[PDB]
Amino acid sequence: MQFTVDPMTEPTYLMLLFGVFDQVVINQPTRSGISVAYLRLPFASGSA
Amino acid sequence: REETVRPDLAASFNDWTYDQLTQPPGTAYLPAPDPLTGPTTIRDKVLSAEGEQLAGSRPSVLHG
Repeated sequence: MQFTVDPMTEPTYLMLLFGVFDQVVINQPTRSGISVAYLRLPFASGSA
Repeated sequence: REETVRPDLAASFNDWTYDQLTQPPGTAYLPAPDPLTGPTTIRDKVLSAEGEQLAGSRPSVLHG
């Protein structure tokens, strides 16, 4: 995608946001045995 | 008391080999299991490659 914004006089950013899910499961199976598994979707951050 | 001196320790006096000595106790040799067959080894390569980032683990049999 591409934008055509009004020209300002000093440089700016473009805060683009992508709607994703961002989920956390967390379980305690044993005393002092805490463990999570993060999974955000589609822009996952855990590949091989 | 000197009637029971077990007379093949006196034969090899100061020359005792391994079968005449009291050893520290311990079991025989069992081979080490395959670390591929660990409970969380392959599934960490599968659940992460689905897109997850993992952190956390279950304590061992010794609880540490």
